[PDB]
Order: sequence, then C-alpha cells, then structure tokens
Amino acid sequence: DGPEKNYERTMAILQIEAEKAELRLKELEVRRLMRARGDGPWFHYPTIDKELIDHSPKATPDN
Amino acid sequence: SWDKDVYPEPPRRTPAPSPQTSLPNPITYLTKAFDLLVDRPVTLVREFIERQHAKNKYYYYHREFRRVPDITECQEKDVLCMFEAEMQWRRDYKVDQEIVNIIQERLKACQQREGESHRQNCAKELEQFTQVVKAYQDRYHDLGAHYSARKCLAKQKQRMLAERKAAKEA
Repeated sequence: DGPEKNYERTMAILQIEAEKAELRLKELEVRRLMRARGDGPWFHYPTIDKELIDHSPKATPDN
Repeated sequence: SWDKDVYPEPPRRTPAPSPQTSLPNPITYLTKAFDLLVDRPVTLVREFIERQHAKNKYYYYHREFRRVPDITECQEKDVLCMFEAEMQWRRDYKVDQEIVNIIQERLKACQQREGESHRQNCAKELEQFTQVVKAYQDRYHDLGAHYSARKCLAKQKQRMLAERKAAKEA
C-alpha cells in the first residue's frame, strides 16, 4: 500500500474511533442525569395508570 | 556524485615527486601494474554496464511533503488535526537526526584529513557540531520513548518560561 492510502485510511479510522469515544462519554453523562432526575425515557419506573380509576358516581356522595 | 557544499572538502595539495636516490621506487612500478592489470579491465567492464544503463533510462523522485498545521494550532483532543501535526513532527524529527549525522560526518572526515594538525584545523567543524548538538538536544532530549509533538511542545514552553523569567530578573 502506498503511503497516502495508509495515511488517509488512518484518518478515517481516527474519525470513527474519535466519534465513538465522544458518544461514549455523552452516554455516561446522559445516564447520570436521567437517573438522578428521572426526567428522561431511561430509569422510568412505572406508576399506577390513572385509566384504572372509576369516575362514575359512587353509592355515597363524598368521594 | 554528491553535493560538494553539503559534504565539503578542501582543495587537495599533493607534492610532486622529488627523488634523492638512484634506486627505483617499487611503488611507482606497482602503480603501473595495478593500472594495467586491475584498473583497466575493471574500467572496461563498467563502461560496458554503463552502455546498457543508457539504453534503459528511467527516473525516481524525492518525495515532497506539504507543510500542514503543527501541534500548536491543534485544538485539544481534535485527533484529525493532531494526527497530521504529529506525523509531520515525526518526519522532521527523523530529518533532524540526519542533519546531526551530516555534521558529525564532517567533523570525523576533518579529523582524519588534517592529520596531526587536526586540533587547530578542525575548529569550525567542531564549533558547528557543538551548535547543532545543542539545538538538537533542546528539541528532543529527555522526551522519553513515548515522545510526541505534545511533549516536545511542553518541553519548549518550559524552556521559554525559564528564559522569560531569567530575563525578567535581569
């Protein structure tokens, strides 16, 4: 292989690896914030569904 | 053959033969025998080979590397720029090693050429050797086996900081 092919092949390798490293660091930061704040799609632990509630008039009025 | 400026030699001064004896010089007759029996047949063989080379003449070139931005112009962790800057620094490092080798070869050739007068007559080669070694040492010495442009720069800035402080106190 000529030196230009290897040289520019190296740049393509470096770009991919560098981009993956940045994404890996963001994921650790995103995961830290989602877990601490619970304001994202991850670490979304279930709560009771409100469509299970009966809204019709009950046998007695105070409720 | 080679660039005479890069690899200088002085003008040769041979003394003409001045015999003071009647005996024949055996070296003179051996030189004639060597020229006839050794050099002449050797020259004929080379001239034949030189004819064949002329029939098939082709070229090769010296690779020229475009200058690229150096490590000082690279943003931190920007690997694409650091890579080109780092490969360039390595190429220059290999070139500076050969520059010191050229100067060392001048010094060594002068010492042999000047004979017993070498201490006086080789001063300029010695002084030039001393300077290029000093410059080479400043650039590259103590960087370690994992040297890089980044470490070279860190060393330079340390030297520059000591130079600025010394002048400040002066």
